[PDB]
Amino acid sequence: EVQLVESGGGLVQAGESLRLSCAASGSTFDFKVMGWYRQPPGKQREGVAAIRLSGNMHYAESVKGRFAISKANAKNTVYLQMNSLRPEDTAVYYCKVNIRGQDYWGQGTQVTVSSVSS
Amino acid sequence: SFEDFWKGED
Repeated sequence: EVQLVESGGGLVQAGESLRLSCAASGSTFDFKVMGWYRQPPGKQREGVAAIRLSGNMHYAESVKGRFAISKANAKNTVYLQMNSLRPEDTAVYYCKVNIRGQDYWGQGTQVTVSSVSS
Repeated sequence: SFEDFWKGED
C-alpha cells in the first residue's frame, strides 16, 4: 500500500525549465529504483529517467542530457529537472518506484509546453 | 532497453 505523490507539473512556456517531484509513501523501506515515465497524447508510455538507490541513473535517448533525475534528501523522493522544454515534451509524466520487489505507479502529472515563449 | 535498467539489480 505504497502511495506516490507527484508535484510540480503544469502548463509552461517553451524554453522554460520545470522540476517535478515524487515522494513514495507508506514505507520505511528505501526503494531499489525510482523514476519517471511519460505518455505523449495518443502515444505509448515510455521510460524517461530512472535512478537506483546507489545513485546510478539511466536516461532514455529521447531525453538524455535534457532531463536530470536525482535523489532528494527526503526518504524515497526523487526530482526530475526538465530543462529547455519543448512542445514535444508535452505528456503525462508518471512516477514509478520499486520497493521490496514490488513496483508502484503514480497517477501521473501533466506537463504541457506551449510553443509560445517568453 | 529502459525496462532492462528498471528490472536490473543495483
